[PDB]
Amino acid sequence: MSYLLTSALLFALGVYGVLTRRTAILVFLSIELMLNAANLSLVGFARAYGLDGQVAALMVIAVAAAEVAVGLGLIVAIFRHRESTAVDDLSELRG
Amino acid sequence: MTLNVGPQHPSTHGVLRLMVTLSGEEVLEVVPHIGYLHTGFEKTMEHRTYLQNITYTPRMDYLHSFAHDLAYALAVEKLLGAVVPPRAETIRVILNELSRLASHLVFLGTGLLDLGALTPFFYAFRERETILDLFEWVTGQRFHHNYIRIGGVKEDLPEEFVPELKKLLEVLPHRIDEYE
Amino acid sequence: MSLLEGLALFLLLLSGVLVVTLRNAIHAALALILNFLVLAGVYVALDARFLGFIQVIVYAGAIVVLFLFVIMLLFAAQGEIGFDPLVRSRPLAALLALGVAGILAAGLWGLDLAFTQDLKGGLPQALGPLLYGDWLFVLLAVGFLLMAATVVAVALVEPG
Amino acid sequence: MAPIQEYVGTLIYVGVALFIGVAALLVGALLGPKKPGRAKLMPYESGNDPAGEVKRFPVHFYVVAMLFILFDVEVAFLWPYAVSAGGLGLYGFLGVLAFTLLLFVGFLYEWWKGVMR
Amino acid sequence: TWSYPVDPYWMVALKALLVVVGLLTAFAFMTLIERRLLARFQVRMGPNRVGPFGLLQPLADAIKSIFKEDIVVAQADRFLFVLAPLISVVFALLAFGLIPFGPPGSFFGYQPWVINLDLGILYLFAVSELAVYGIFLSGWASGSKYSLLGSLRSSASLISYELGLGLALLAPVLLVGSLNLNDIVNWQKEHGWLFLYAFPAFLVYLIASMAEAARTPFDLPEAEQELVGGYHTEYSSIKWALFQMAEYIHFITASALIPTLFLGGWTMPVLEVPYLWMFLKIAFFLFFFIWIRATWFRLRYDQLLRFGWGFLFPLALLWFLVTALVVALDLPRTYLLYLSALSFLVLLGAVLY
Amino acid sequence: REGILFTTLEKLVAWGRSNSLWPATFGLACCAIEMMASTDARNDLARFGSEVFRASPRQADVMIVAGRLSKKMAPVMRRVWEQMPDPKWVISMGACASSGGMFNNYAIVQNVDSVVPVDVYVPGCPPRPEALIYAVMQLQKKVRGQAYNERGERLPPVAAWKRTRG
Amino acid sequence: MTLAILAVFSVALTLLGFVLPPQGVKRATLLGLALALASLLLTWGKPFAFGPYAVDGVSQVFTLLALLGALWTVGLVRSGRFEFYLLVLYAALGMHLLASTRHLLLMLVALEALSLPLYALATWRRGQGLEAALKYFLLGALAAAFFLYGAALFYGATGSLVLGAPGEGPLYALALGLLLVGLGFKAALAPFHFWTPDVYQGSPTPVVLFMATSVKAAAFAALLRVAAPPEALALLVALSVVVGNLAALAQKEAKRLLAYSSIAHAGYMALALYTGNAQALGFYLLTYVLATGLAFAVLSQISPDRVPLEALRGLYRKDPLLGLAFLVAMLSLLGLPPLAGFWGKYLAFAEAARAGAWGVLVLALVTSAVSAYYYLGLGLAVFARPEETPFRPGPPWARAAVVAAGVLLLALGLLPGLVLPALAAGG
Ligand code: SF4
Repeated sequence: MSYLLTSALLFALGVYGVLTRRTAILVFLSIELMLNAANLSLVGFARAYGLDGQVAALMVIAVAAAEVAVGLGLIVAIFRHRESTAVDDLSELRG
Repeated sequence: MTLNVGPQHPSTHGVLRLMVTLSGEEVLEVVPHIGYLHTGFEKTMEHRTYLQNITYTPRMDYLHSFAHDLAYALAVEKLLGAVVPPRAETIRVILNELSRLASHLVFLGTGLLDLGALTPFFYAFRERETILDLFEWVTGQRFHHNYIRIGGVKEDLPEEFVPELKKLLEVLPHRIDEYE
Repeated sequence: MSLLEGLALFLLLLSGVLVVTLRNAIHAALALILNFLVLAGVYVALDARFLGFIQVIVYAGAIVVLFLFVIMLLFAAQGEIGFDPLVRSRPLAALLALGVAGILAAGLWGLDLAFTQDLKGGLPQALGPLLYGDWLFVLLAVGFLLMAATVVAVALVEPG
Repeated sequence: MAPIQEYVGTLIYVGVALFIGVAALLVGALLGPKKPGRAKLMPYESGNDPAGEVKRFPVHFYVVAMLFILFDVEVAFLWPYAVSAGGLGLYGFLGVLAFTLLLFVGFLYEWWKGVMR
Repeated sequence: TWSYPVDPYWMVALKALLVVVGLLTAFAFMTLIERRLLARFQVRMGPNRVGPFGLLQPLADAIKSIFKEDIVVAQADRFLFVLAPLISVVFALLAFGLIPFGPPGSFFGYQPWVINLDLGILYLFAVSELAVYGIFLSGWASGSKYSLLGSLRSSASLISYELGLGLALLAPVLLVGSLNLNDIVNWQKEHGWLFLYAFPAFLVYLIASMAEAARTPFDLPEAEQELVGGYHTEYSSIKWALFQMAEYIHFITASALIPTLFLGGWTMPVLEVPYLWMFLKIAFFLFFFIWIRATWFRLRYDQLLRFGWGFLFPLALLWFLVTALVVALDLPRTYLLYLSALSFLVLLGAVLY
Repeated sequence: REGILFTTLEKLVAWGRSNSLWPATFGLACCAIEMMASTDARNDLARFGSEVFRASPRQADVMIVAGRLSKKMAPVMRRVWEQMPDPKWVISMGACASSGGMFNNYAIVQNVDSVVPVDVYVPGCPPRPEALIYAVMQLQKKVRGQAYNERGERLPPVAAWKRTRG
Repeated sequence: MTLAILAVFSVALTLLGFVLPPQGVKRATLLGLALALASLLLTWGKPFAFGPYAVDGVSQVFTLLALLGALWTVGLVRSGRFEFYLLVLYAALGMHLLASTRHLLLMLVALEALSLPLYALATWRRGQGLEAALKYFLLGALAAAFFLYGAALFYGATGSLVLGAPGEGPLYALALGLLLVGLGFKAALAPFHFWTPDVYQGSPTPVVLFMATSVKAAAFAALLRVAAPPEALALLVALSVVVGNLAALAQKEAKRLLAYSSIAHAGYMALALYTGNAQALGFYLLTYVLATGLAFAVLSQISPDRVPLEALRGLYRKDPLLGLAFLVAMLSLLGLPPLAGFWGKYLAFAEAARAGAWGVLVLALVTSAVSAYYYLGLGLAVFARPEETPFRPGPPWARAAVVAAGVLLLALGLLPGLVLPALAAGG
């Protein structure tokens, strides 16, 4: 029960992350902490309703990992040529 | 990435410096820069007599010391136009080729170690010690031996240098083969 | 419980604060490794052992290396590069963070139920029959995702 | 379940190891005189750095890493089958093979295209 | 352990402490012996003075190593510089206490393991990934970009082989049906030493635990004679000893796992007696690697990459499918014997003519 | 803490260091090739911890300056010395290094003592391998504190506080 | 199966693509989709499970659409790597899968399967198109965390991980709210809309086609299985329909204008969700897909890059048929009767009024009159003085498509009672 509250806190923290950072890769890093917040929650309930929440969690891991790989990959290919990773120095598309 | 493969280190050879123009995976250029042992023979020898010069010729190369000595000797002998008795030229080829073997042995010894792993060094060296010991007998010393004195060598071959030479001539064929 | 419990959850949260506050990518990422250990421990404690070990192996052993390689690859000496009109927005950001916990907190005092089932310790024996049982479809979905990821990833990076 | 007895015990092992580690490091750290220099301080031989602080490195390292993550997820899943494998029958084997061929298809693509750039 | 005894926590600590200091002193006198067994191979005598037979030469070495100036260079990450050796040694140390050496009830009222889990192999696998943390951090830590580039070379390589280890342990795991070291040992007692039913898994494992810094990659690198190996090269006093150390404790750990898994723990059809037969199996593989170490060259990191990544893993999963099929249709174990026997024959005629 | 105190302890530490001397070679010319000789095979050397092939200054500590040493090379060698941890000794092998040998010129740097303090000299061009063994025995017994010379004076074991590094 | 064709072709083609020339892979992939389409028609109305995969009334209709969009976009582009088809293929599968499930984990896995290749497809390496890509990925990845967090609290409130099981007090209320967020973002219901203006501008035109048809279809498909609270819906719609239509007046770059439009249409469609329907959205999206598909084909025929508003003008001179097509399209999205766009609106509105939510429905309608500013802003601009700008006319290939779409469009305008009968929700 403690754990399920804790999970929401780690989610909250990640959000504070996602909004503050000025380096793009660390944004993405923050996202990962939120994702593990999720898996904790899911797992906590897995103790309540017995054993499917495990298999659930594993599937989440794989998806998360997939989105890491592609995402950092993208970050790499965009800013290998750019010499600063400043996120708010990308601004021409705007209303 | 122009990389500075520095004086000797960290690839532990000579004292050459090489500026490696590198893309990252693809070697593009090496700019070699030399000048780390310019101790000027070309100058120094202008201030020492001809007998003395025979002692500055094996101090340049050293893996093959005697070849400089031999090369220099000839150049003078030729110049003032006086023969070399026949036995002299015989001794001189026996030593010259003996020093050549000495050089190749050190070359293959270092190379193999250089990239590659440890062992083949020691065998290539082992044989090299024997050659140096043979040399030791006849000229009184190891590499950097001075034995030419214009017109021939400066002492006879000792009694003992021929027996010991025979020993080493038996072994070498089998021995070379193990490097192959 | 709450003697030991406190320790683990304090550590976890504290570590959490660090990874979103600190300066410099390496110290940051590294904190997240301490995080995933704690979390792994907490898994083990909650009768999910298998999942625990996978937490270490994948998420903390595979993933973060990839992170580290990116932040080494392209350097990162500031977690706060440039200065730009975003400065006041630090307090509204910190506000909203509280909010998103607040509403979720509210919800969780809204269904409170028993924690009381068995799980077999979560050992991969007892997960097996389910996984390739009726979850076999979900699995093959996973498998497709990975393949797509590889191919996508290549197409972004190498020209080709 | 499985006994908790040894997991606590694991932590014990770690606690021992870390202690002996750190102890050694403090022994090492305190003894041996001090005297800074002008080129001990400024890094290695030829240039400021002996890579002279070049910018950016091949994407190779990214590729190798990326490969490793996805495929480590592969390994993760094949363990549940690996332990209890006789329980699942022929239908089991067909499932596993199916999954594997998908990830191997990945493999052959990124292989023919290049681990090298 | 659902059927085996457990230890008293104080006694865990004692056995643990013993296994640490045991592995230090182990490493010490082994290094001396490694020098010397090389020496003889390269027609020489190693340490021979520092009497009574060399036996104090390691003492001298250790004492030398400390009492030297440790200095952190300008341009280095303060925190990491200190941490980085610790990390590398911790993750080497762990998982020697996992593997049993004797049978139960024979450590004088106690058990011959530190832990024994209920998920053995995963823990093992896990520690092998975490050493590589130590490595690349050191790279950055040193703050010379030369070291960094080296350390990435290293890490990249290590991690490539890391994947093969996963598929390597699957072959005996099927057969034993549990994944705890003890069960693997007892399994072998009856049915046969596991290198028999899974010759290709012996192979792929052997050379894959080999590939951890242990020469024959070696554009690992070690600094000398190349675009340098990182990590070290900017570390001086105590810290340096630790890296070097770690690499050897790993070496010996690997020399133990290959017996534990594949040729029986201490099971024999000649005599089981607790410690001894294990120490001898260790002894063999230890000695085997040093002969390898001497007599062949080094690989490029190009080649090394082709080899594990491109070659080994297709053999590793290929073997997995075969063995999974065989077990799935629930067939006789004779059918693995024939194939094993055939693979050994394939690889024999191909090398030896 | 700094350094060492107590009669007992120092005698211990002094044995430990002294019998373990670890060479970082600084090959430079013909002198070098004979120094390699001293390792292999028939000749001894591997009996004082020098067996392993060490060749970063960081990982070792007695610098064997073996060969002629050009004007251009002085700052390089200088810097190499500076980058050694604190108890660091220089055997100076060979005449070109020791005094300048037979080269007395604009080019060559005469008497190695310019670029560092020497400790033990071993004369010859080259001195044959066995002489180098003798040199390291000298340096061994020097560091033990039994460093007296004809003038009755002892040299302090480490001389490298004799000169400065900066 | 349908799944069978996609999966098989995709995997096989993966390795295959090395041998074949890039035109040949365009040929291959076209065939593949079309076969997938074939298999769809001939198995219509037989609901078939085989796992969590479950083909039903919803699935059939929306994956018809998803496949449609995918056929078109693959048509137009000439590549330099076989991969810029391969990734699209994948993406189509991902959207197929998204519709044909009801189990939350499949839904997650599907969400990455459809979203991932989209990020990469945002790159023809045009500098804008990297800025675009990034925004989308980070915002997407944020939503990934949200939708995943949503699922985790859902499992808490109910034993099922499938959608369906009673529903509870607060927690169930909570969980359902965070799920609408994820899904919301993919369909661009405000106030998650933020990426839709930048990405539509930044990405290369044919790609944008694909997003503006397929992702909207797919997104709605899965959305429909969510039993969304009537309050949530009301919020979303208001924000979508107001911000969408008003802001769109300010814009003057063609694609970005259409982006804002594509917020508004999502807003109207989300009305249908009240009582839930699959006939209403079936029809609606049919008219929307055709119209946008037509329209963006035309924009491509203008130029590959950012199309200034003026560039449209003179389209009738350049070719008559094509010029008229685009007109019909623009009127259709405004919904001027008797065009099919009107019926699409009407059916959706009818479900709102049954549900009794009055206010929303009024607001929607008022601002739907606003929409006529910019729609005519395009549609009439067509006829004026011809511009001197880049253009090309394309093959008979494209002519047939565009003009097919425009006839097909107004055909359903007069006879909606053809399709509507058999867009059954049960078979
Ligand atoms: S002293 Fe002699 S052996 Fe040495 S570098 Fe000089 S010439 Fe060579």
